[PDB]
Amino acid sequence: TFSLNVPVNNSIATIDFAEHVNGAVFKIEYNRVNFIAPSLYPISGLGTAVVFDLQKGEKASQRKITEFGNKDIRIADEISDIAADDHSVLITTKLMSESTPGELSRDVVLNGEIATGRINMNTGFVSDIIHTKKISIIDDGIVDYYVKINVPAKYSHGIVEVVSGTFLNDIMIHLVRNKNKWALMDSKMYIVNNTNGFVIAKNPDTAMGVSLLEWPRGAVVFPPYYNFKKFKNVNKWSISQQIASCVNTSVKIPGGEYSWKIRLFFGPIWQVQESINSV
Amino acid sequence: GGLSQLVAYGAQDVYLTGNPQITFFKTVYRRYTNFAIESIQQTINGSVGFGNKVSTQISRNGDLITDIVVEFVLTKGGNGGTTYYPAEELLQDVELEIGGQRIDKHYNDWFRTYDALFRMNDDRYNYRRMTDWVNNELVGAQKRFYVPLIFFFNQTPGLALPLIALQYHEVKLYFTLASQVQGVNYNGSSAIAGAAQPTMSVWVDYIFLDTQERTRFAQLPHEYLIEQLQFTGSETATPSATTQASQNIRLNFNHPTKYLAWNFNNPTNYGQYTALANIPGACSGAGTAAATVTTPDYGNTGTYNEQLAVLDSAKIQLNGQDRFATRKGSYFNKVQPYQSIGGVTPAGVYLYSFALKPAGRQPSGTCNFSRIDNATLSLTYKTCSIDATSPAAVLGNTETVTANTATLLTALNIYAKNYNVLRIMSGMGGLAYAN
Amino acid sequence: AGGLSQLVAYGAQDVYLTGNPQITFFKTVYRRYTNFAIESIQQTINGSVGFGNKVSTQISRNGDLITDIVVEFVLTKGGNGGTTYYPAEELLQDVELEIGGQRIDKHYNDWFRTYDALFRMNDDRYNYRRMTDWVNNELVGAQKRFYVPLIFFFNQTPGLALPLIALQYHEVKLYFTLASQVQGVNYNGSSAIAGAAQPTMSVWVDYIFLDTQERTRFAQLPHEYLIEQLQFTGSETATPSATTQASQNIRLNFNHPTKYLAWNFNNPTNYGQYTALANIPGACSGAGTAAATVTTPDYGNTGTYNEQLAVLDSAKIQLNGQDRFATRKGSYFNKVQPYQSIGGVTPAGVYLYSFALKPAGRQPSGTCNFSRIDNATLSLTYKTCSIDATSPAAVLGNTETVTANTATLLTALNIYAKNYNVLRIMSGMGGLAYAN
Amino acid sequence: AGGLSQLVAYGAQDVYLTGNPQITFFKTVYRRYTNFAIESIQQTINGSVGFGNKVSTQISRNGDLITDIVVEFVLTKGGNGGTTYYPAEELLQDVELEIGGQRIDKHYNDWFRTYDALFRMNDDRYNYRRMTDWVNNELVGAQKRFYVPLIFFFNQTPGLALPLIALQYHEVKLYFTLASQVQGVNYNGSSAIAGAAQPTMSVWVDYIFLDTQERTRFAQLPHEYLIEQLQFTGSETATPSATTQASQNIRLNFNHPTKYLAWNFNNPTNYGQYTALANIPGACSGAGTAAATVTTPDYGNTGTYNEQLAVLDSAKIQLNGQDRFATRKGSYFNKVQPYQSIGGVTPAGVYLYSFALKPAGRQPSGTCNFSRIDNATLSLTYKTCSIDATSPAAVLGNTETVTANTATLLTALNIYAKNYNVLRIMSGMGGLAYAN
Amino acid sequence: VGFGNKVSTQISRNGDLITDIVVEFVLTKGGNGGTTYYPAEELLQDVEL
Amino acid sequence: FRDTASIGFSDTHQDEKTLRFLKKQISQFIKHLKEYYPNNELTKKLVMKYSDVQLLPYTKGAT
Repeated sequence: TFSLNVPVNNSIATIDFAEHVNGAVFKIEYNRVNFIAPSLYPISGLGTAVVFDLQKGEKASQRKITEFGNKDIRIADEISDIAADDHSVLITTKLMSESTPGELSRDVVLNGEIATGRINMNTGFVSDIIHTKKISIIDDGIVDYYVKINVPAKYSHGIVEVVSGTFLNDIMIHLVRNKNKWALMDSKMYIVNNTNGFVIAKNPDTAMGVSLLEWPRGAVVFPPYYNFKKFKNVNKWSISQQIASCVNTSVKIPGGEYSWKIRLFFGPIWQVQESINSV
Repeated sequence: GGLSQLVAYGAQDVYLTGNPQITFFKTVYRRYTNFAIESIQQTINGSVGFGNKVSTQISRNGDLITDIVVEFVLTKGGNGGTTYYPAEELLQDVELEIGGQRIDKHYNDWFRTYDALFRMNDDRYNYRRMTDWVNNELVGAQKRFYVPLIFFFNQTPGLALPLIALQYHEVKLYFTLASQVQGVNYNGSSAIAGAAQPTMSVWVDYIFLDTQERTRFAQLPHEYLIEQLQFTGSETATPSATTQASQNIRLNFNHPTKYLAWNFNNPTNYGQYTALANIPGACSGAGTAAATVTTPDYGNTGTYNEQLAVLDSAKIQLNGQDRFATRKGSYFNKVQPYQSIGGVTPAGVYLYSFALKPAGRQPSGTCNFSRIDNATLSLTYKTCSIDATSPAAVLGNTETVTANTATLLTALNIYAKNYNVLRIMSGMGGLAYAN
Repeated sequence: AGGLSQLVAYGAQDVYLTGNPQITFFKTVYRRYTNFAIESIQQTINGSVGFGNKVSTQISRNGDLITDIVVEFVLTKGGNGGTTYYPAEELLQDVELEIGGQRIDKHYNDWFRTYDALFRMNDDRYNYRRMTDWVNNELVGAQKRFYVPLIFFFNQTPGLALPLIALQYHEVKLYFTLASQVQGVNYNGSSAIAGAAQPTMSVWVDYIFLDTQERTRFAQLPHEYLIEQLQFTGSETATPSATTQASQNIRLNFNHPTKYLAWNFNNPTNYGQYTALANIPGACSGAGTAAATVTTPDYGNTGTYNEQLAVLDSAKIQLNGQDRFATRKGSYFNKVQPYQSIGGVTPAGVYLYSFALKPAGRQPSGTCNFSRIDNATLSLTYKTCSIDATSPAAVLGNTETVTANTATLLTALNIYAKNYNVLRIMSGMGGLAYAN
Repeated sequence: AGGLSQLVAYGAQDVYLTGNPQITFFKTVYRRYTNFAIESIQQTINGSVGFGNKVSTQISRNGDLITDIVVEFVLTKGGNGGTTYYPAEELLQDVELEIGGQRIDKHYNDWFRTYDALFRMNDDRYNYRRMTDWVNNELVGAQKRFYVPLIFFFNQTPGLALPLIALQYHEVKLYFTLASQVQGVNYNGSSAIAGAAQPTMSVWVDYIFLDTQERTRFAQLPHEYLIEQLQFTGSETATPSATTQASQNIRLNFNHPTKYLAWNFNNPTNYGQYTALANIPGACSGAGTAAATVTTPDYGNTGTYNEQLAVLDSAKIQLNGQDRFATRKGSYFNKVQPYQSIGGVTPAGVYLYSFALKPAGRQPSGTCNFSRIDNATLSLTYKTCSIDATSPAAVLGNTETVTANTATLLTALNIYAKNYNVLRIMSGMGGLAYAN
Repeated sequence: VGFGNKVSTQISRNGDLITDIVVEFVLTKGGNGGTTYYPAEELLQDVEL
Repeated sequence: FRDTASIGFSDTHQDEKTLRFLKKQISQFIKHLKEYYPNNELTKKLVMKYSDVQLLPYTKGAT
């Protein structure tokens, strides 16, 4: 129930499918890169004869309403990881082909209807947003992973990735967008990388690289609205983008489907520097 | 078809359909507390009869008390046309007491004035059916009559009196039953031999509530927008001939007043607010050689021929300064009830309001006579020079003159209806202000 | 001077009325509504139209919502002045609404007459007759086009309009049964009128067309409608002649929460007669003259207000063995209950007891849940029928407990109750929520 | 027993009526209102008052808001009872309302007659008749003081009261053109009445005086009032006496969101005559006797309910060549529409078609915006005027498609459109938001 | 079906598409040769689809 | 001598336009199917219908 009071936030990224339907058994591999994809929850782990966590799934989530910037409040998750066994998540479709799985799933409220905090979050466990998981592994060892959300014309705080790396991710290297150097910075141990952080990799010996490809922004008319995206790594990996902290300029959101494209890859630092050579 | 009207949508619609707030095809009804309504008879304390005064005490059968109807059983002593509102004529004075404090009091003439002003349409016809013989019933006919009471709590559930909230206070009605009732035990001033005494009973409907609301009524303090009637009678100054008498009535009203209503009447004949005249329905035998203009054709006592009424003009003055410029009598009979009520008023009954919707209960304008030192009603009478027995003169003259028989309208009744606040708390009640 | 003289005369006793005010009503703000259009579209009747015949009409889905439905008849009068009495609704013997195979409501011709006599009032009632009767002393051979508006739960309340756009899967239709005999048109009393014309019927439905966003919302969202139903099973009276005061104990077979209990007593031969016939002007054919008879009414004046010609003496409703309210006399149900609840005038022979504060209103205001009562019985005590109907001296001047000898003709007992139910519209399918 | 045996009869089927209750009917809290006082005072009439004269009244700023306005007349009639028919409003033939140099409305006597014959109903109309006529059989020489209320947008409800307080620089005026002829006062038909007196007129205006806090906001802040307008132009039609059922396409010229179209067919020589005259009771002067003359009405009973004296057989409205609804017969517009939309009785010859659910109210309830329609047409079909008006056997004993020969005199067609506009008030200046 | 009457029909979905529609009428001539002029067409006063 | 700041010649609030002005509004709003657009755009449609002002300053000599 709004007229013209929304910004032009261009959903530059989109996801589509060209795969077939499959049921409840999945396993994706190509050129030694394996993906662990159980039916208990879509994404568990991946690698080349390594794992990066034993229990945590690579969920995405969204906070539809910000109360005051609190955490674990009104977080709608893809995976019912609290139980970690009862996959109480409605799945719309399970598409795949070898090397290229896909999924569309309906999210759930991490607290259900129960007031685990100050107030009740919702009336049901299952919420009204559909998420997308598109994975494509390429012969060069690079895998592209896309995420989508659908927000009903509201501002929110979305988390594109929630990932848990093994403790062997002590050494982190990133390129500054200004091509200053590939800085080996970890001394804060509380890592937040703003726009200037171009690409990040964690490389004790074998790297896990993350390179962002696309993220929606208001750049059609460059409005004075709030469109900020940042990386966080504080013993846990999180990619999120913020629209409004409870309110911003009292302007609403068109309500379309917004998605992100993140490029993931692995290997020794040599292969990393060659892949990210293009800047 | 109708699509063509939807297509013909324009800029002028920005004020009518833009960002809709309501629709007319999706009504949502509000849910209401569980209750039941019951009809229960109260016992009359005293001997019922003509000229006797009796009372009744309300039995606390339920949680609230709302609609009281006093029933009479009468035997008429005359033929059709000899009676005119005999049930409320008998119901002469009804006094409302709550907790030892006088709260209101209505009179038979007020019931007729109210019926003359505020009760209208089929509801007024039905009222007449409950108070009279309207089907030309002949001598000896026996009929059960119903005179609903019109106190503040009687016409709308929203002002129902919460007895559960008044467990320590007595609610009583006192009834004065008229000694002379036209066509029942007297015909004019002449007694009707063998007339039966009345039988009376009082019926009221009770409201029973469920647990949660009756508890709220019993424990919480309440205020009700109680209305009251104020009345004292006075004499008229009706002239005979060649002069239009002036009269200044010093009023004794107080509290935030909704309206003032008054009439000129013949104290001998209940509801006679006009002069008698030898025209159809205006006197006994009218139109025939037996016609007389000293006695009405009672069943048609009420008329709309204002030329038989005696008010040439009226003005209300407050503290020495006029409240409005002088209007002729037909203004108060025809325009004020039109503007305010949207009904009819019979000749001889007049209304001036301070309120825009006096028929309603939510406040719509008041004159507070509690803050006014001098309230005076100035009257100009019509000259009573027309020969009542000649229809050529009764139906053929000017606005400032009336029938010579008008000099019988010796009594003036000015009623005032106003607002007060009724307080109820911890089982007892009373008024917030009384003057 | 003037109004300023009372505005300045302000004090403490004014605060409850004008202190810290909430509204000024001299600046009324009207609420912006949803764009719609009203259209009258003719329906096609299935089956042969005729006296004593049953036809059905399925409502053509030309618009979004349905509000009123008016049945149109073309009648030729077979008699002269005063020989008919609302013949258009007598002809309309009964109507019922069926939604997908489930019946919601059933109205009968004497209900339409009761409703008109009990709930419709003032100029409206007169206009209703204009649409359903001949009222200007028209003569034999006159043709008139008659309209009988239907009164189902959606016909007179736009807020309950039938959401056809949301019944994508169900048929909505009305069944019409037309009477075999209509006084003054097909029969005069019980004697056939030779050459009488067969009235022609047409059924018209008024459609509401919605704009863009609201039509979408009505089509795709489920709906919960609060609706009205009429409950009826007919019975027979026990009207005595002389020395006996009859009493009936009619156990009611009603279900569900209702607004009121209403009844009348009918002469099966003379449609609309709810009182006795007596040699009183306007009450009988030839009344007041040597040709007067009390076996034949003056049909154009079939209805009266003289309760003296009424048959009911007293009544009460009893629930589970215990009294619902104390015994009241018959005149109480004819005049006081509707005064206290409807605000009109009810003619003699029609009786009402309400369970609601506003039974004429659409807003629920009290009820009676018959499905939770073990035994609801209506007790009817009758007047002794000892007055000689042919003698005005006895008819216009007798006691309250007696009625005319001709009251024994009111042999049909018609007890009606008006319900609440809920109409559920979900995925284009309709049905009521509560059974019984 | 009693109320408690009822009260406990509670179940699941009550969950949508009394479960989780929201309101209680037995304790009302009443809203406190801005303190005000009402005065009724005289205005100065500019110009000579009399038959055929044009005068105007300028409303003096005696107060804050203007609500009702009542125009007084004193007339003496030259005829006996039945020779007059609303003479007070016949004289008031044209009242024009001006605010800020702009025309806001114009009402005609014929409109006051149509409004009274269409929206004012019950006891309220009986009173109106006594406000504008000689009712209780007054004879030649009788004098009567009359009250003719005006019905402009601010005259019936305070909600649209006209804020002079907010019109500091624009004057508000009423123009009164008075009729040259008033039936029964200075003419009897075309025949002048010798010695007839000129009317005396006084215009009374009702002022509202507001308390200090709100009236300051009135003087300083802008306002938008959603108000009614009347749009009108007259036309001419013709109906033959025999062999042909006439049709005529009437070309309409209306603009803005419209509540309704209402119309009549008038005999210009006799004010309010919308039906044929006939030798049947009340339908012409002398009816029922040898002196009956069907060319002259029994004026005081000019209005009838007999549809067979009306000239309209059917009508349809077309918008830009599209059928707005399927053709309906004339009795639909005379009786069914006011039944559906108003709730009263419309005398024969007066017709209404509404676009609104409740045109009698002020809350907008559906409109036709003629601003996007190039050519709206009212298609009229007329009755054959072949019945000899002097023969009751044919006047009251015939078919629906034929009326009396005197119907051919109902040559004046008067189509009224009731509309919306918005009256904006700012800095002492007034005016209508859309001008058409 | 008859003189001055209005009737309708609902097309049964027996097939996939509708092409021609032919209305049959049976009439009896009440006059001599030349007294009619396309009476089946006059009778088909109108059709709405 | 008479203070009447406004003329009173149907100037101030009276919108004298031919309904073809609707095209002017469509051009400003870009989209032509405004049968339904004005229902979801109330705030902007009202702004497009309000005024602009010119003022008439004069100074007089005080005594």
